[PDB]
Amino acid sequence: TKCTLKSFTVEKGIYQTSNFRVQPTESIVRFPNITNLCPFGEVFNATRFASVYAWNRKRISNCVADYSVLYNSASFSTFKCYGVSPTKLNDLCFTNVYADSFVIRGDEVRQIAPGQTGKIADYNYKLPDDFTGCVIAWNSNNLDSKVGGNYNYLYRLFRKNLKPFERDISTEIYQAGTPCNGVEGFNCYFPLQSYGFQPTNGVGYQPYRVVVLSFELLPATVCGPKKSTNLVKNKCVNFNFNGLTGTGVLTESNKKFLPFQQFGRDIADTTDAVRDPQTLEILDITPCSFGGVSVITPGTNTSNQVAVLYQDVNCTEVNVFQTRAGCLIGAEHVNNSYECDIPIGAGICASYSIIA
Amino acid sequence: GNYNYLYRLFRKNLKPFERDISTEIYQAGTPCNGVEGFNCYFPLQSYG
Amino acid sequence: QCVNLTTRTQLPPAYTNSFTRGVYYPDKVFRSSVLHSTQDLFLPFFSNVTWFHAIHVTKRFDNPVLPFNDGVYFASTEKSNIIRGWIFGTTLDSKTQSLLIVNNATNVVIKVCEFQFCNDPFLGVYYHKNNKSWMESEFRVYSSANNCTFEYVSQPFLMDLEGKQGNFKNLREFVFKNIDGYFKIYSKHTPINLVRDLPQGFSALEPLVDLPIGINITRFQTLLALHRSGDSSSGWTAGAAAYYVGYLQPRTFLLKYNENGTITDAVDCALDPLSE
Ligand SMILES: *[C@@H]1O[C@H](CO)[C@@H](O[C@@H]2O[C@H](CO)[C@@H](O)[C@H](O)[C@H]2NC(C)=O)[C@H](O)[C@H]1NC(C)=O
Ligand SMILES: *[C@@H]1O[C@H](CO)[C@@H](O[C@@H]2O[C@H](CO)[C@@H](O)[C@H](O)[C@H]2NC(C)=O)[C@H](O)[C@H]1NC(C)=O
Ligand SMILES: *[C@@H]1O[C@H](CO)[C@@H](O)[C@H](O)[C@H]1NC(C)=O
Ligand SMILES: *[C@@H]1O[C@H](CO)[C@@H](O)[C@H](O)[C@H]1NC(C)=O
Ligand SMILES: *[C@@H]1O[C@H](CO)[C@@H](O)[C@H](O)[C@H]1NC(C)=O
Ligand SMILES: *[C@@H]1O[C@H](CO)[C@@H](O)[C@H](O)[C@H]1NC(C)=O
Ligand SMILES: *[C@@H]1O[C@H](CO)[C@@H](O)[C@H](O)[C@H]1NC(C)=O
Ligand SMILES: *[C@@H]1O[C@H](CO)[C@@H](O)[C@H](O)[C@H]1NC(C)=O
Ligand SMILES: *[C@@H]1O[C@H](CO)[C@@H](O)[C@H](O)[C@H]1NC(C)=O
Ligand SMILES: *[C@@H]1O[C@H](CO)[C@@H](O)[C@H](O)[C@H]1NC(C)=O
Ligand SMILES: *[C@@H]1O[C@H](CO)[C@@H](O)[C@H](O)[C@H]1NC(C)=O
Ligand SMILES: *[C@@H]1O[C@H](CO)[C@@H](O)[C@H](O)[C@H]1NC(C)=O
Repeated sequence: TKCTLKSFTVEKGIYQTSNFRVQPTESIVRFPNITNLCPFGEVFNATRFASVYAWNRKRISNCVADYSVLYNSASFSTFKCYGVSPTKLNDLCFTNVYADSFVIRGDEVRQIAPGQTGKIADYNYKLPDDFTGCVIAWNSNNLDSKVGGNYNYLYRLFRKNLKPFERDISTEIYQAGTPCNGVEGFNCYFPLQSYGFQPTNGVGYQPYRVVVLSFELLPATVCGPKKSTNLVKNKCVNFNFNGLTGTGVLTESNKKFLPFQQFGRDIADTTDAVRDPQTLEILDITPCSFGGVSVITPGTNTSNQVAVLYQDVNCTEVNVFQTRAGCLIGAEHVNNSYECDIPIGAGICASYSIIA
Repeated sequence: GNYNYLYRLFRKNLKPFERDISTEIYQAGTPCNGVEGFNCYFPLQSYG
Repeated sequence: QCVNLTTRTQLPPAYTNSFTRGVYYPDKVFRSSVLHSTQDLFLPFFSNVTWFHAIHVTKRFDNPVLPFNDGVYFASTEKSNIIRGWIFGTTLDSKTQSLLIVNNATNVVIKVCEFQFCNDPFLGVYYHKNNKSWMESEFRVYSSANNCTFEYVSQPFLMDLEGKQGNFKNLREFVFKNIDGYFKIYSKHTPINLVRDLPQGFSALEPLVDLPIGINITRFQTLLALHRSGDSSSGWTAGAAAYYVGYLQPRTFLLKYNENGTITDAVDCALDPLSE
């Protein structure tokens, strides 16, 4: 109170100096159940994949996509791209996901990248300069490689440039300049080529299953996992309910919310009750105890004794005397009645030890 | 290509006017225990 | 394949007076025993709404062109659930994505998808005479689709499909809005005991669904069902039904919420000086 009054001498009276408030602890976030999982399981690990020039297109929307499980599996050899990071991606939501899956060779992994040129990057599949998303490649020796020779995979090798994200199912014969009239012979070779993967082939020629995931933005449909936490009551808590952030203590609520209503607002447009999505439970939010602090002194010229009054605070959780004006500490309550000297309030006064 | 200039790429905040001369490996997730491989990459990259 | 239906007499469109209907919850906020003023797209009180009939008595098969300005209030007065579905779009000729909602005999289908929509799409229920069983038999809406983005099919169920005789006993109210790329469909059901009118009183239209579609909608149409037991375009019966279509405008409404939390009554801020 000396600092508050900007003086070293304090006259007898009551002064409001500070404001006691309960700090919030155990911040909690609650989100609805993660029960919308579109089948990501077999889009990456299926029975068989198509050729690189006949890559399949997979459309993903309205899903709850979690990429932490893909990253921490550690069973996938290739994981590297720019624009996005392995962490913090779960907190980013995108409108749509495009998936392109195929099988390439060991040396083909280097060619498939934005800004990189090559025969595959020019005749089979190319990426835009502003590409969003990236590619994941994993070894498939135990599945794609077959003893005796596998020729089910075919890639374009002769072509006259390709637009980004372009599919060319047609494999019309290529002319190098006397026209062959669509007949195999001179100046007209086979435009495609097989792979012929063998078990004896090393890391440079072993098969690799490749999936490219791209995100486009311009309403968002597929978001992150949105993990939740535990629920605790009877404490001043920072709560995050469905993105709504607030501070307060939860308690049992007798209000009956309608099925389509999540949170409730009373008069003056402030949150009063909220229904958590996990267990359809309605809880009343009330602010945790706070209030001003009043310093009662008989004057520095008289004595240095001090009484502390917490205004409208049930200070059972922090010479304690509780009245409807709050709670006073440091003064002995007496059953007598004298003329008021320091007006505390609500019919309660203090005077000089300090008595109330 | 000139590769004598380096910049930090991966790191865990940084205060204003703070110097970080240490280039210890950065773990983004089974820990590699300071060994180059999965779940960790070198934090320095060259402009070239 | 679809064939245009003939034998439909031309009669001028009918307009009917809507009395304190078309009121819905502005948001998902619970309020108890309080007066709240909110500005939103609403249907004005005591307005004029376009009324379409369906009765054998011609046969009064009403599937005309209807624009979609800012939102649609659709009331269906029925005794046998003749109305089937709704279609939303801009071009309606496979060059732009569209939206389709159909409640057939077993499921409920919502497709955000491109269709080669016919000029006269409809449903058809065949009423067998050898045995008593009303079942859907014909569905002439779309031809084919190459691209398609959103599909939703509800759990299978059973429906009556029989045409009862008497006065109307069911009223299905819907509100369709499209704002910020979100399509909101609000629905309510009400029993009635009238022959032809729009019921008075107050009814709060609770929310039903919120699709994140984000497509432009400036044109919508309805889909009914016809009974069968003539030619392909002459031997059909519409069945007794009616539906009212109204347009929503940005208005300020004052709503009273009771202790139950539901909407009790509402007044406008631009209808008459007393309400303002
Ligand atoms: C129903 O009538 C409409 C218009 O009267 C028919 O639409 C015509 O379709 C043909 C071929 O599909 C086009 O060449 C015409 O230009 C269309 N008419 C107009 C005005 O655009 C429609 O084919 C009819 N449905 C039938 C016969 O099943
Ligand atoms: C009502 O519509 C639904 C949705 O199309 C129909 O359910 C499909 O029926 C076809 C044909 O039997 C099946 O191939 C699909 O697998 C069904 N989809 C499901 C079950 O999600 C249903 O058959 C229609 N009902 C009637 C009476 O035509
Ligand atoms: C295949 O990929 C899916 C991705 O959803 C993953 O869950 C699964 O564990 C993988 N299986 C193998 C054998 O790698
Ligand atoms: C959410 O999941 C929990 C755990 O299974 C379950 O107890 C609860 O009923 C679920 N709530 C909803 C709304 O699905
Ligand atoms: C209070 O002030 C008076 C004069 O202002 C002085 O004589 C007296 O000593 C002071 N009290 C104390 C305890 O110092
Ligand atoms: C709040 O104050 C009242 C005084 O009437 C007291 O009985 C009660 O125990 C206090 N609350 C708590 C949690 O201590
Ligand atoms: C309480 O007040 C009564 C009546 O004034 C008095 O007789 C009693 O001694 C008082 N007790 C205490 C502990 O002050
Ligand atoms: C009917 O609707 C029209 C608009 O189409 C409106 O001008 C008119 O006031 C309404 N009422 C009557 C009685 O015509
Ligand atoms: C009985 O009614 C069904 C309609 O649900 C119809 O398909 C069937 O043909 C009828 N039985 C005979 C013998 O016609
Ligand atoms: C389908 O989407 C592709 C992708 O852009 C587009 O080129 C095509 O015009 C769309 N419509 C049809 C009928 O393929
Ligand atoms: C809707 O119309 C606006 C007009 O500015 C256009 O920019 C937008 O691409 C359209 N959206 C669709 C899905 O057609
Ligand atoms: C809620 O509605 C019921 C009737 O369903 C009524 O009895 C009750 O008084 C209303 N108000 C409440 C429960 O606060």
